[PDB]
Amino acid sequence: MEMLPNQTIYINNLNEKIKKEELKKSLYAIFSQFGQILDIVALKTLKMRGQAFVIFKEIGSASNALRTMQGFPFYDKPMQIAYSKSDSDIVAKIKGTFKERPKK
Repeated sequence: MEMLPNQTIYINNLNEKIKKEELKKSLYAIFSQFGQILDIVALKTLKMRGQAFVIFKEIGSASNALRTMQGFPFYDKPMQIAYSKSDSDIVAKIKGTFKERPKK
């Protein structure tokens, strides 16, 4: 398994205690050392406490950050990361579950 370049990466095993602000600072503190971030998206709601997205300078820099930080103990949990546009948001869009009701 090897990732493919995309300007955005998706993170899905953050320690859920981490606030949006703490995620933002920790990404700026460490993940920018591995490619320079351009933008960050997480939320204080539980649905984005273990999960985040982050947009990088260039697709190669995004790839470098992703692969280097994959499995890294960024907190008391090893990170799990993928490149965007091959991640749960697009999977939910093609399933419809992004916006469809579970039943009518």
